[PDB]
Amino acid sequence: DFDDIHRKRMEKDLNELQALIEAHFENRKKEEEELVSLKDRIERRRAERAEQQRIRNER
Amino acid sequence: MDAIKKKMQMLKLDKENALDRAEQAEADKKAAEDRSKQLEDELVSLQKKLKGTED
Amino acid sequence: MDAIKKKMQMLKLDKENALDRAEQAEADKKAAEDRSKQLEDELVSLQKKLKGTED
Repeated sequence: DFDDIHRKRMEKDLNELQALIEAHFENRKKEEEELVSLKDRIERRRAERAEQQRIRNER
Repeated sequence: MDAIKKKMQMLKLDKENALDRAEQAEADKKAAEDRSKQLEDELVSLQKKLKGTED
Repeated sequence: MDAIKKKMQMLKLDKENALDRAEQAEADKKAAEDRSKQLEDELVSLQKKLKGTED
C-alpha cells in the first residue's frame, strides 16, 4: 500500500543516512588519526627543541 | 550527529504509523460493536412482536 | 551515552504498544462482525416464522 512504499522509502532513507553516518565516521576518524600523528610529531618537535635549546644553554 | 538523527526519524515514523493504525482499529471496533448491539435490539423487538402476534 | 538508549527504547515500546492494541481491536472487530452476521441470519428466519404466524 501507500504505507508499504512509505515504509520502503523511509527504510532506504535510514539506510543511506546510516551509510553516510558511518562514512563521515570513517572520514573524521582518518582526520583524527592524522591529527594524532600531528600531535606525535609535535611532541617530537618539543623534545628536539628542548634538547637543542638545552645544548645551546649549556654552551 | 548525522546517522543518529535519521535513525530516530525512522523510529518516529514507525511510531506514528503504529499509533494511527491502533486508533483506527479501535474506532472500527467501536463502530462494529455498536452495529451488532443495535441489530440484537432489533432482534429482541421482533421477538416481542412475534409474542404479541402469538397472543 | 545515555539519552540515545532511553529514547530509542521508549519509542520502540510505543510502537509495540500501538501494534498490540491494534491487533486486539481487530480481533474483537472480527468476532463482533461474525456474531453480527449470526444475528442477521437468525433475524431473517425470525421474520419468516413471524410472517407465517401472521398469515
